[PDB]
This record gives sequence, C-alpha cells and structure tokens, in this order.
Amino acid sequence: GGPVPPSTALRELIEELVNITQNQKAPLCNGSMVWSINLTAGMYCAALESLINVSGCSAIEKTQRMLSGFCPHKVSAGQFSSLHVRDTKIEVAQFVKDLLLHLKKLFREGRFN
Repeated sequence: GGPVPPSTALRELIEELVNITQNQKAPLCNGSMVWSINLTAGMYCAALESLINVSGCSAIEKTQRMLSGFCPHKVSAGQFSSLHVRDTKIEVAQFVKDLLLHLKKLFREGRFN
C-alpha cells in the first residue's frame, strides 16, 4: 500500500560502516581480537555481542546499538552460560570491516528485515 521502502536507512549503514572500516592502518581500540562475525544468518547479535565487550573507545558504540536493534536476541555485558561463543579470534579491524561486509550486503540486497 505504501511506496518504496526507506532508502535513507541504507545510507546510514553504508556511511557508518564505511567510516568504521575506512580507518587508518591501526585496528579498533587496540587491535583487541574478538569472536568473528556469523554472517551466516544471525550475525547481528554476533557483532553486537563481540563489540559490546569493547571498552575505552565509544567510537563503534554507535554501530553496536544500531546492531542490537536488529540483534534477534540478548547479548550485553556478562550474560552467557552456554560456552558456545569461543570459535575464531580475529583482529577488531578486520572484524569491523566484516561487519560492514555482511551488513551492507544485507541492507543493500533488501534482506535486512
């Protein structure tokens, strides 16, 4: 019943993720690795759960919150008892970039939901 979807919402994830990924050679904060994203499906809660651990930056926090809004679950500070989070540790730099990868591919493909 309504015209095309909100395109502005796309430019948001595009410029934001492009900004974080378009950073100097130095990684995020201090190159603190984290549990690689799960671009497979529920990658939102993934990047949110790993990024939430960040402390002393507040630069990515924006992407964190915006990611939570979609995160199909709960993942904050100290709230895990499954022991199914440890898998592959990757540099926060490549981490963010990957986040931009899947995120842009989703919001762009139209399967952002």
